Amino acid sequence: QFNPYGDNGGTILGIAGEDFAVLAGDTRNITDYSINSRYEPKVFDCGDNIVMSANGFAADGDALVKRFKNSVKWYHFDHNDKKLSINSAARNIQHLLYGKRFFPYYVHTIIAGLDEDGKGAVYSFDPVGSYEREQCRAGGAAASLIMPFLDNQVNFKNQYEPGTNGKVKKPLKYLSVEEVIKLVRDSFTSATERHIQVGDGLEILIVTKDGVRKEFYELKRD
Amino acid sequence: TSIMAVTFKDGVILGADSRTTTGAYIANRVTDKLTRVHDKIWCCRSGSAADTQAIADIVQYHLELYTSQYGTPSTETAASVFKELCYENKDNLTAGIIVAGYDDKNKGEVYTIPLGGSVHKLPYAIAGSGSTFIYGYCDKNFRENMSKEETVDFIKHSLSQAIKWDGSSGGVIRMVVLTAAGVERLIFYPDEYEQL
Amino acid sequence: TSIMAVTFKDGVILGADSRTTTGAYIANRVTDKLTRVHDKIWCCRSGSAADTQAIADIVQYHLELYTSQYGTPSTETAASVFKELCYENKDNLTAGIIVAGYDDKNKGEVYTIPLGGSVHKLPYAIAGSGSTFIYGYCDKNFRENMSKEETVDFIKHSLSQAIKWDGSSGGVIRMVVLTAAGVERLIFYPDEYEQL
Amino acid sequence: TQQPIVTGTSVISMKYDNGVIIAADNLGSYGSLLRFNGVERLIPVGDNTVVGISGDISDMQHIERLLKDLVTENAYDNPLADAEEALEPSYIFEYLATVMYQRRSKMNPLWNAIIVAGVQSNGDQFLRYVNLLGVTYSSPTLATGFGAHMANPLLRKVVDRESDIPKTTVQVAEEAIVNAMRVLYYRDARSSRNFSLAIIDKNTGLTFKKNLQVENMKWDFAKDIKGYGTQKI
Amino acid sequence: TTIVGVKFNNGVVIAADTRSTQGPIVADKNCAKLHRISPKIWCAGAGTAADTEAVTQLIGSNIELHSLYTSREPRVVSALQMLKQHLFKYQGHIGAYLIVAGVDPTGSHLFSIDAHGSTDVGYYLSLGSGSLAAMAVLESHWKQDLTKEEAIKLASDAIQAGIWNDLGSGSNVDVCVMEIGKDAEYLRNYLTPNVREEKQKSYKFPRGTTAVLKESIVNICDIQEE
Amino acid sequence: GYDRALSIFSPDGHIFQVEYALEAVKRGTCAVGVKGKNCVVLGCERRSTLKLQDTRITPSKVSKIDSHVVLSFSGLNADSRILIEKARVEAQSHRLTLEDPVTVEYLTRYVAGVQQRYTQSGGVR
Amino acid sequence: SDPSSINGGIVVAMTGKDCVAIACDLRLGSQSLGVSNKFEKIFHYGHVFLGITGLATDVTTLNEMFRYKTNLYKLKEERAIEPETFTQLVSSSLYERRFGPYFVGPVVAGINSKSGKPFIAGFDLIGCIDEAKDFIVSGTASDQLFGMCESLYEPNLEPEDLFETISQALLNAADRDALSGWGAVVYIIKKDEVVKRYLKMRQD
Amino acid sequence: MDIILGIRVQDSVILASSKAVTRGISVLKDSDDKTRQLSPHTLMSFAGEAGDTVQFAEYIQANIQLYSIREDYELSPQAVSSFVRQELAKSIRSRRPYQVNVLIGGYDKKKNKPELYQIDYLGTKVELPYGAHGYSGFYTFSLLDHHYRPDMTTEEGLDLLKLCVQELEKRMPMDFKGVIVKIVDKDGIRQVDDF
Amino acid sequence: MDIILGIRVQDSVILASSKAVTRGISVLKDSDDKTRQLSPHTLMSFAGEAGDTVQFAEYIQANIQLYSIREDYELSPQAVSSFVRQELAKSIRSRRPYQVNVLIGGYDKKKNKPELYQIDYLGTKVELPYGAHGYSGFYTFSLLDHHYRPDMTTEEGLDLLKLCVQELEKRMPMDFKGVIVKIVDKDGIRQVDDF
Amino acid sequence: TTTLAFRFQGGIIVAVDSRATAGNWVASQTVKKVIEINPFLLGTMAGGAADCQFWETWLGSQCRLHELREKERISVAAASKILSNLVYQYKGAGLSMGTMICGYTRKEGPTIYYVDSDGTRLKGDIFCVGSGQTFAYGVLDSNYKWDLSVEDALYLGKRSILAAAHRDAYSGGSVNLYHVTEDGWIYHGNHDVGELFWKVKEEEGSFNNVIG
Ligand SMILES: [Mg+2]
Ligand SMILES: [Mg+2]
Ligand SMILES: [Mg+2]
Repeated sequence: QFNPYGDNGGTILGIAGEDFAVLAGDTRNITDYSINSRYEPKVFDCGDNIVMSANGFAADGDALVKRFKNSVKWYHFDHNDKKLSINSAARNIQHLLYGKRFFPYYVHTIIAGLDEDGKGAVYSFDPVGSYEREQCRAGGAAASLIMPFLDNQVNFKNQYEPGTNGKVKKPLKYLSVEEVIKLVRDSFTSATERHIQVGDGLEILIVTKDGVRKEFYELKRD
Repeated sequence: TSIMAVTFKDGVILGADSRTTTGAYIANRVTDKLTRVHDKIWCCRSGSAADTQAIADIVQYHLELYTSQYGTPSTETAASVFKELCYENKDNLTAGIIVAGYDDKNKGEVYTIPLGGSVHKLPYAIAGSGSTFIYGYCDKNFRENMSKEETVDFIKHSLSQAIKWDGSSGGVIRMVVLTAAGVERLIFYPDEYEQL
Repeated sequence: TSIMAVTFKDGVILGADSRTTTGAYIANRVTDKLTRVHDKIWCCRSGSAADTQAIADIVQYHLELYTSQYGTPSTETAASVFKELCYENKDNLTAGIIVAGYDDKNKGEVYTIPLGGSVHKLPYAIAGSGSTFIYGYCDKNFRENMSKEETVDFIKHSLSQAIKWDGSSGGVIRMVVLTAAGVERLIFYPDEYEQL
Repeated sequence: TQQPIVTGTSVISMKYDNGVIIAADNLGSYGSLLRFNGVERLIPVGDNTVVGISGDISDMQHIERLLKDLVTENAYDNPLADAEEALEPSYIFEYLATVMYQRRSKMNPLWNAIIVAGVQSNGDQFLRYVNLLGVTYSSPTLATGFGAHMANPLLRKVVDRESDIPKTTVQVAEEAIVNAMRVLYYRDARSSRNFSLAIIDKNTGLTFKKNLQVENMKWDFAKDIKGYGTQKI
Repeated sequence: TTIVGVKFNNGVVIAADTRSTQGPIVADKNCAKLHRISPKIWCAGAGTAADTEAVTQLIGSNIELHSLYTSREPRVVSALQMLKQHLFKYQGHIGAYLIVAGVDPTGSHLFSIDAHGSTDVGYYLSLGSGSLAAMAVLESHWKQDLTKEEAIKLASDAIQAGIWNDLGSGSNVDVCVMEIGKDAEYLRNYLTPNVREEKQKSYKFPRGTTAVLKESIVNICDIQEE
Repeated sequence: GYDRALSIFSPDGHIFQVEYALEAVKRGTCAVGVKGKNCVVLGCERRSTLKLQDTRITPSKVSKIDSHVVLSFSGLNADSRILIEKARVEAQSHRLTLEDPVTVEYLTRYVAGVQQRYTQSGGVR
Repeated sequence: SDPSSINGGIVVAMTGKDCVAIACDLRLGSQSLGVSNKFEKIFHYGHVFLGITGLATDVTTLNEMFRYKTNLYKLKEERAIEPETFTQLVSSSLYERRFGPYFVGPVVAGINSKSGKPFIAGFDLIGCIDEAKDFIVSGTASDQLFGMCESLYEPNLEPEDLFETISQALLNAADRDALSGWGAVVYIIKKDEVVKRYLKMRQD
Repeated sequence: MDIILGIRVQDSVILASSKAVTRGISVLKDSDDKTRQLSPHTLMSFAGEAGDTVQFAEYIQANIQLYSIREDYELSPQAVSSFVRQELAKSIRSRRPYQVNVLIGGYDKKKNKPELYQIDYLGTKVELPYGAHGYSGFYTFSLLDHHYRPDMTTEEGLDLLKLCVQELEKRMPMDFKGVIVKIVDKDGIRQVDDF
Repeated sequence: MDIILGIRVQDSVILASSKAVTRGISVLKDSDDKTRQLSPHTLMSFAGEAGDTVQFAEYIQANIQLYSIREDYELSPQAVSSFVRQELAKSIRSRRPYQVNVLIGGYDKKKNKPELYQIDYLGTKVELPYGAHGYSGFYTFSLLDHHYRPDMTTEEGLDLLKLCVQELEKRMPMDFKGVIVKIVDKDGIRQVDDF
Repeated sequence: TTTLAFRFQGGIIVAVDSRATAGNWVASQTVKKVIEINPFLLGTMAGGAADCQFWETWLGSQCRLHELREKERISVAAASKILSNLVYQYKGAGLSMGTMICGYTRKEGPTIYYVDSDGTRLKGDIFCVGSGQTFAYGVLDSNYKWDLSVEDALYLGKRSILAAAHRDAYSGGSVNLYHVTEDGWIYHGNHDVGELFWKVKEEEGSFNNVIG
């Protein structure tokens, strides 16, 4: 019997800062125990200061990104070159996903950018289109390895102030872009050590008011 | 089924056994598996008898309508029409067909169309359940540009062995010779080919 | 597997390919499928490698203990011991074995033991997945009382064709000659037998 | 939904300093039966692209007809059909990738794995993969089926990352490809000795080599191997 | 898992990677897959890790008793026979896939063993999920009459191919060399090409960060005198 | 297993092993039973050759088989424990299957049956 | 249906400078239903500590089995069993049930009384030994624990620093697992003193 | 069978068990007592597969009664619960396991404390202030989590139990025909005949 | 849903239907009215698969109300029952059939006679003195076979109905939370608010 | 998941947890399970997250079109029926929903409709849906009165979700409260269950089984 779905591995991570947002992902593509590519880009600049990644089954992932990029193009045509805001993009992606409710895109989608007040924004989607604005979201193979670490080091969960013994929480102080990138790199380095589908390389797309910047880092190739 | 087609110096010859089975019961012991789709384009049928009879009837219709408009079709064209039906309806068909024909420009040609609906042009072809047992024999004994008498012997000996080992194959050996001279039918009985 | 054993004027010769597969992967390309259960009683193995290696080891043990008590066993006796193991454990085994041996009283003998565990004494035998493609060739080319050189050629040509058509078969052609003179091992490489 | 009947095995490929190389054997298998021995599975499109196909042969012949039709169609009302508006490797791949994903989305796939190898207008090397699921990816080396498991490890020793491509000559690359084809013949039960090889170079164009054979094989060591454990004779 | 065995001039060498998995998760990054059956008979195991270890220790134990009973140094063919018969009896349910190598008074030997009980002989062998990557290297660089240095090089290169190309294999290369008339030399972590880079940040917490409900001393000592 | 016939007939029709078992009973401390109109009393002798005995923990001569039946004995002390254990198990088994405690006669018939069995079984005294 | 995730729970162990730490959650459940918040999963036989995750009936059975065996060991050997030796006993005992196994994930932690060397080890349900230098994880949130330990851990931590590291590893892993939590315990083990600390955590 | 509840208060353990027995289509009985006295100060209620429940309970009862006669001593609730757990842990890897879940309520005369043990058919034992088997806990635990105090009287325990049964009668689809309630304290075991 | 009963007496038809709605584990409602008035002198009760019951009943109601307005005339109970049967007989060979069983109680003003029709989801229609769907008839028909008379008053019909409900409450395993009872006679449809 | 809604003197209280799981893995602790259909109507999320999100914001669009066409606020009866009729069309295809449509109009007063993906549409006073529904029902049934104050009703809804969050493994994270009046709904904050549990334990004296 023909199986229309597959699993290409991969792990992605989106974090929203005070006036910035990062969307990171490993560059390794796999089937079963084989490596297809050590560098296959998975996070994409979609225009209008929006970055996107659709992780899981790569064929569906490429199809969805392609259709969203197309949606941005036609939004400009139909609405006098108006900038597609991150919240409007998110609602639009819900409809692209739910349109195939009974034959779904087998992917976990994350988009990142800035909201209309210039503050960092990340949105997260399930395969059939349910979505949420979030501060912090890992997706894909090693999501379960990364999220608990982020709860602890970004949101300071289970951390209290010394001397008070559980009475006063550690205050939630804002993180810089340099600080966030450190946590992203350590997240993927740790995931690479313990998950066989994570490795080769890490590509990070950073979004500010100035635009979209890229950073690349080597990961272990075993 | 044991079917084959072999090109030779003067053209091409098709060969077949005459056994049709329903399980272990021989539903017809004198079947004609060599089928005419055009004057000098014939085919050998293997697989489901319903399917291959339905396909051959449609091809004969297509080539009759081709002839009325564009004149005599090539063997390649006949093979293409067979392929189109076999490829596009692969989910619903169980058919293995060998197409053989004689042109004056191209002379003798053989095309085999297996289950999937692919086409393969070959100097000779074998098919059917009985063909498995004569891959060795045919590969060792086939030569290009044989005479009519040599090719008749090659097919007679080959199908003799296929019949001997395959329970699904048997009866008489039928043959059809395609040359410039015309169309000749041959038949060989058990008492002849069993003693070879 | 492509395996065979052929009796001739001076005794018997066993032949085999050297390919062992796990699906489409060739797990061993230089396998020795010709196995010694007694000085001049050997066998060809086909089917599950675990099963046929386990059976051959038990038979070798049985014939070693037979020899210590009753002297050299006959080829018929060796075939019987193989049969007993294959028949009584038919539910749990996947083994197709050809037994070949040389006595001075009986000379060259060949016994084939298919899946069910039946025994069949024959002038020659073929087995393995590749044997299907050479039933025609072997039946047409086998003669009784051939010479050593003729029998080597018959096996070389036969297994060449089996290898050519069966993807599960390949590598080198190994042979073991059993006569009054002793035991001789032969090997033939691809560059030799592919051009036949 | 179907099942593949007549099938072709591995296609292997890699990039080098001035272009790309691709290779595939000439066999059409019918299960374990090695049925058809003269099947060409590398199909050139113009003088800048070679498409290598594995899997179902009936579907391969269909794709071959689509590519032939694509060349015809591109020439229609196109004065620059043999110049600026000729078919690029990237155009040919994207078209095939579209077809493959559409067919899997109707639950009626073309049962193939495809590698498109070529050189673009600006001299850039093109090498990308697509299969029956519509999955696509690129890499300095690409291989299908068994090739993915056995050829890639050998080819990756020559070009391990992007920066190794300018350091790799056409002689070193072809040598690596030919050795990989030998290894596949040793170890893949659905392979043949006969194969085709194509080189697409930005300077010397398309070189298509037919009727190549696996040579320099090691078999002599087989004579010393006896039994499966304890046997000495 | 990637494991190989290579014959050379005066002996045999075996090698293995050091990654053990539970699905897609790496359980141990520096696993020991080279097992000792006897001082100069070593084997490497792929498949169910408990089985390869258990079957090696059982046969190793019985080999030691046999060696004491017969006053002879153990033979590789004895380990092979005992391993295959044990595995055949259990009809493949004991999931052990082994490459058995060693030196004894008869000479140097190299065998492989499948879980169902079948054995084979060779000059070079590979097993595990990375066996195809390893065998590609072996089929490309193996020749007759290899030296000790050449065989170690070829064996580790074959494991590296598994490490870099097979997701089931990774981390380090372990090697064991068994030469005729010498002690077997076990080279644990012969290659270490996968050390983790320094992290960007220290995650040492301030003391008192964790909220505590109760503290108590645990009595690990036995009942006291007086 | 040890199958030797230890209890056998002699020419005069006596089974000596059974008769010698009675001699062991003759040696044991005296036990007495008396039933009144609405009670039964069991009296037992304790030999005073053993002082410095701890009477709290020393096995008592009368044993409860169930809450309504008691058993006393004369003879080998170790042997009596085996009969007492078997009787206690049978008492609970009877309650489990019949849903009624044993009658005194039934419990007696069981213990007596065990004793008889050990007079014509091989390998036992 | 899957026996290893009916009851839920986790165990983690770590090494430090002249010390070891072992910790576990306190939940026992029947799938979605939380049944007990006092189900401790760490036991000790002399100075050797054993954590066990998985099917709770087997957790209890194996504790009773190893108490049985280590008591007989002590009577015959006239000394307490060591971590290295006990590790082999756990492995042997699990493998004897090869084709009808206990559905558990044991973890051993302790300091050798003669060499002073810190020791930890982990097992699969059928006896395979994982003897890591750094840390061992087990249970329904083992993925989460691997993620925490791999980033938070550094070698040669002092006892009171190791406490903070292992506590934060457990807590944050448990909060990303539905079947773990409902309280937690941490053992800090030195050569001749062991401190036990109950942690305050969310009760959902 | 269906609903069995338990609550341990200051000085006693209270067990409540449904009265219905249903053979598929019909309710064959509405006065069934799903409990057995193991010893004067230990009571066990049970629920699970038909036949196996009573067979297991009576088997345990026989064994504890045998121990009591042999030693002239009542085992502690903890000791009885351990014996029962081992029997079920043995049973789960048998040819045909006992499909039986139990609650054991006992008053320990040595420690002068009530004790409640919950054991399922796998041999999973926990000591609890209050417990249940099946779906009973899904309806009642939120009420017990709110109102329970360790210093409750027996009368307050019965009142909290009434609130639990009322919630069961409201939201459960099955008619379990009320409950039989029994109290275990220092004076032994008694049945509340009006509930 | 669960229990629906009907009885035709001298001068009226009485329909009784359970109040419970159960979503698997919990009873979500205990006051549900499983009936629709099709016309002033025709009432239909229903039971079957969730959603489909109300969807079918309201669809029928809309159609009969449409007919009433178009013709300014009330269809006879026989005519309404035939229309309903055809809809269900059509439905059973559809892509997704209505899984709904109904009772139709009506008073024919032309013949001055009460009429009760029983129709299952297949479109199987019968006119009866008394009827039911599901397992309801298994418990109640032996009582109705004994006590029923064609000349019964409405009060005697209600009393016989009470005896039926009491037997259901005794022997049925499910708690159906009582019944809503409605009477259909020459004056129309009314609900008995104390039952 | 645990979601509830109940009618009382002061309108409707809606209370939900915040946890989403994929098997044993906790995907999110910050899920918004109350869908703000419009300023006057609320819907709860249980079953399929997407099915509930998608079709209830769609419902908001249909309600907006209704009031544009009819120049009048849509009734809760009409709004709930648009949704139930829609999902009934899809019956068999595999939609998963269990939701409470909540509103307060002039003609109806406070109204709650339970709407289900099998087509069920039930009007009622108290509804509770999800894996922890049984736990929340217990607290609700024993403390519910029509004459509850807005303050006490808000607490009752908060306390009932806490009960479910404690016992049900697949419920937790935080509690979201809403109060629906005739002039629209009013949000009453996000309450972390971790902090809320200890606060309620101390102040109320409940959860004596838990050590704090
Ligand atoms: Mg690797
Ligand atoms: Mg025949
Ligand atoms: Mg919870």
